[PDB]
Amino acid sequence: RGQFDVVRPVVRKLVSEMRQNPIDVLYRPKDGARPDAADVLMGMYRTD
Amino acid sequence: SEKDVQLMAEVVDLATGEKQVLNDIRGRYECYTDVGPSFQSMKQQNRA
Repeated sequence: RGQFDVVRPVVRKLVSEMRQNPIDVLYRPKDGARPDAADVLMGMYRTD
Repeated sequence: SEKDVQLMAEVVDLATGEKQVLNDIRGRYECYTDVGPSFQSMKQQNRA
């Protein structure tokens, strides 16, 4: 039973792009509110 | 109805509350409606 599989090197490539670009929490502050609580919420996030 | 610093109550943020709340202008319009760059805070809008 043969194989060629153009399927997997494309899936492997598409995954590896998002591996090198991970997305975590940032907590930008709301409308009319300047940064204050932004470091408080990220303070507990970055420790654990 | 001005912009100048307060001299009666808090007029920095104030709106019609009357003697009983939940009343507002019958003609609800204030702006030309336009869309373009979308933001989810005033702060994010200031950066761009």
